[PDB]
Amino acid sequence: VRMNVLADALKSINNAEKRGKRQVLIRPCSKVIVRFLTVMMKHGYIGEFEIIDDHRAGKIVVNLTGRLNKCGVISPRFDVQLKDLEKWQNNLLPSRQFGFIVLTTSAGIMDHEEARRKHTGGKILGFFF
Amino acid sequence: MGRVRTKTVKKAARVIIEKYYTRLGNDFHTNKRVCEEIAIIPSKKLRNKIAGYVTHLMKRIQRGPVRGISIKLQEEERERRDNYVPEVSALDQEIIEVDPDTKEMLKLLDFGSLSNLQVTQPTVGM
Amino acid sequence: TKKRRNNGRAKKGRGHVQPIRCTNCACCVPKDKAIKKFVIRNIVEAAAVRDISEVSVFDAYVLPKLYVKLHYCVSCAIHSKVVRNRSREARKDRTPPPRFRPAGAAP
Amino acid sequence: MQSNAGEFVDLYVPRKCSASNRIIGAKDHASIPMNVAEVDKVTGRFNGQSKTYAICGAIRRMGESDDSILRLAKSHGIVSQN
Amino acid sequence: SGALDVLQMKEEDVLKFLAAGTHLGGTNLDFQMEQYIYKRKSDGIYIINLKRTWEKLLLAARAIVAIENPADVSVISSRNTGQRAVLKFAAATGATPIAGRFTPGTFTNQIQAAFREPRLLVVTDPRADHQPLTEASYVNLPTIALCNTDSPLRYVDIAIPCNNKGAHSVGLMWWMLAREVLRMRGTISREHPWEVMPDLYFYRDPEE
Amino acid sequence: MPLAKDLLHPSPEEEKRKHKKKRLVQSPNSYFMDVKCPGCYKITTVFSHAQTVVLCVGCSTVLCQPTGGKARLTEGCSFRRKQH
RNA sequence: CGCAAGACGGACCAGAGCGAAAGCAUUUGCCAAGAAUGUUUUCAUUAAUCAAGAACGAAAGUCGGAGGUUCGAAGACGAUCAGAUACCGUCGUAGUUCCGACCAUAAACGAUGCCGACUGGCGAUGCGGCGGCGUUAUUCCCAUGACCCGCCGGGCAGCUUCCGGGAAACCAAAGUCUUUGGGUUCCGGGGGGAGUAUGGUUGCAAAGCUGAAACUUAAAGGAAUUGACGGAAGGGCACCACC
Repeated sequence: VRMNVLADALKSINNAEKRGKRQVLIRPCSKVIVRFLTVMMKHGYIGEFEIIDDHRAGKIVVNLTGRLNKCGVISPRFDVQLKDLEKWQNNLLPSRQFGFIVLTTSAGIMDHEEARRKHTGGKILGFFF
Repeated sequence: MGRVRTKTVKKAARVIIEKYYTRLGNDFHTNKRVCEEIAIIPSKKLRNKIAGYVTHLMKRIQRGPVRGISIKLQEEERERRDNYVPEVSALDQEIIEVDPDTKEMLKLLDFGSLSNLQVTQPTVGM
Repeated sequence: TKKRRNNGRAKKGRGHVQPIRCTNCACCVPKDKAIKKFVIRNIVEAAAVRDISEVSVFDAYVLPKLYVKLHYCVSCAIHSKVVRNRSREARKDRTPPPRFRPAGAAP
Repeated sequence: MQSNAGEFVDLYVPRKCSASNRIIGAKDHASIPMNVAEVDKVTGRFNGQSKTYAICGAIRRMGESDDSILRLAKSHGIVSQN
Repeated sequence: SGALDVLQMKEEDVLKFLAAGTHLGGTNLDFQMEQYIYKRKSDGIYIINLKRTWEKLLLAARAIVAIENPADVSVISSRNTGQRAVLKFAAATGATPIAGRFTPGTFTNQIQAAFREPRLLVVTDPRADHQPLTEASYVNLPTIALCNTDSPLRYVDIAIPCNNKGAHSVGLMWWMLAREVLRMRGTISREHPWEVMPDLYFYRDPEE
Repeated sequence: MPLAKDLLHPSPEEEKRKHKKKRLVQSPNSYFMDVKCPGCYKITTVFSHAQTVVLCVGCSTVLCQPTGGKARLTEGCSFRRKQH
């Protein structure tokens, strides 16, 4: 069955972009999917998206450009300690310079750059570049 | 059989014929003289074997175009033949007979045309 | 290294089927595996019908057939060239064929 | 690809597919674009002045290059009701 | 429209097309071709969109102009129905030729005696002419093509839907292309009609 | 799948061909009707697929029998859909 | 020609069905059961997968009966061979069959854990539903019915494909794996010693489960490639081959 819903949305995306696709319909969506789709959006990795309202759990249409090499999800959502964030981005990001680790902290779902600036930390959601 | 002409020979025959058709002939005796004029061939037996196969070709060419040989004269002949065109065949005769839908093909194409209806029955696969 | 994706001969959706006995070795092979060839032939044959038509009463008549559905295990059907090794490529063709229907003027 | 003092370094900036916005990179010679002529309006008279699209090896091997051209040609004309 | 007017449909042409029985289309659609399809006739057969067949053909024509050296657009057919057809196209527009047994190594392979470096290939059957379509994709050359409803879309950018089952459908479409390209960047002038009878394109064949 | 659809606005025809659960936003593919039988003049509302015998207001009549799917309405009967 | 016994359900019968798997083809009736579909029915998280425990589990074998037609693990025979305890012939055993208990294993192979999503074309076929001013079959029209064509689910599969995987053979799953992170369970760490010793456990028995070491040894092994070679198949060619 389903343990997580994010992992499906992310994968669906990745296969869309790999095909050469410019849109996807993910299902079923969640506040966390929105928040993650949103961080991606702010940065450029996707275009605009749209939450369609079935009387159920939702369905999202993402319009994607093609700046996206990969958006992954980290499971389980490990706790990170401010100097485990430095260790994570190195593990899974292309160059020190770019790509984001996106985690969930007490003060919001955020990319790790925003994390560093706020100076808060938490549990790791996923990534992209 | 036992005498199957080899490429060195067969090539020369295609060769000469390509650059020599209107010069060459039906008859062994003369091409053989011609090979002396138009080619330098080292032994007499080879030159004979060449003259001979190329004649077998000329005998064949002069009865129907042969699979891989072209000469200026044959090109001209095909060229002229490849003109034909009559009273012309479609007509098609007053009125096209349609299969309908093909009738509905014009009907919904904004197009007048001549007519006739005979298009019904389905319609098995295989 | 696996040779035929079909393994033996077509099962897929079973795990079992009753076995038949070769019509030559009296062997034993699953019915899914096993070369089968129908065999319909006249009671009389080639030459006979002419003496068979002349000697009989009846005005024509008009010949029964014997019908027999054969089964062979692999080794017999190979042995006797019912079927013959086909190249790594030719094996894939299920089809069947020849050019006329050999019935009197064939090989 | 800036350097220290806003300078432009390494050695080239590749063209990007007209359909997928993905780098044509650089030795993939199973890919090409397509210069469409501009017309001096009115009609005929090829006047330059290319309208051009580049399509990736990928799209083409996936049995697109064509349509992509059409989304491309109509969206920017010519081509209408495609 | 687009480029602005006259260039639109013309009954005169929609008449030659319907006459040549282009739009008739294959019973097997194929997925990448679905757009061309107007409607499915009863008793199985599909009606291609001549309007669409038209416009793409013009789009093709335009791509053939814009190549500067007309010789180096290669019109290609191994199919008989398209052999005199392409020979004619090559006569009118610059356009060098490749009929019959394409000959493998013609685009890849300098050494060869049919070595050609076209800047544009136009093919008549993507299934029959698969070799040229493959070789072309080894060396960055765009492709126009003859496609019925069930033709390979791989490595072909620009299709002009036809019928290619045959008759004059293959004749007319090559005709109209040459007619179109001579108009554009050529010198017909006055996307007015033909002194050339389209039959001149069209297959020959046998003799008793 | 040629890198071309508007997943958000798909066509009504190919939306209408798809499984009820596969529809863009889901929705059913079943309906209601009013049914007649001259002898009476009033009208019973009925569900397109039905399982139950449905009998009319008064007359022990019939008014379809069930099946694998849509109820088969019975002989001499009439039916407007229908609403919203 | 009849009749008895015991056995078994041929042809029809398929890259066809069902069943958790092992496995399952005569008719008909009763008994409960199982999936798919349809379903604007009902519940509101009931749920995924699993140490321990447990159900089933082809064959042989074992316990006691029935039964032994057929064929036949052993034996005795006739041939063959230099040897033949074999293959081959014959006689023929327990056994095959059936009932009530054991036993728990089969290249029990799809040699491929189970569950969920996503990524690709076409046509079959079992089945359900849906749609057609399509065919044919009827009555006075029907309700019928079987088909053709299309659509959608869920079966077993197939076919063709430089997506992608893999060492390749291959693989639409063995894909989405260095760009390594959906859930869970199990087993392996060179080859032999060894499924062996030893203790425990289960078994009437035969045996099954768990399972070492000492020592031994530098390759064991896989895949593809190519010859050589064949009492494998189509091939040829020559009086150093036959005719």
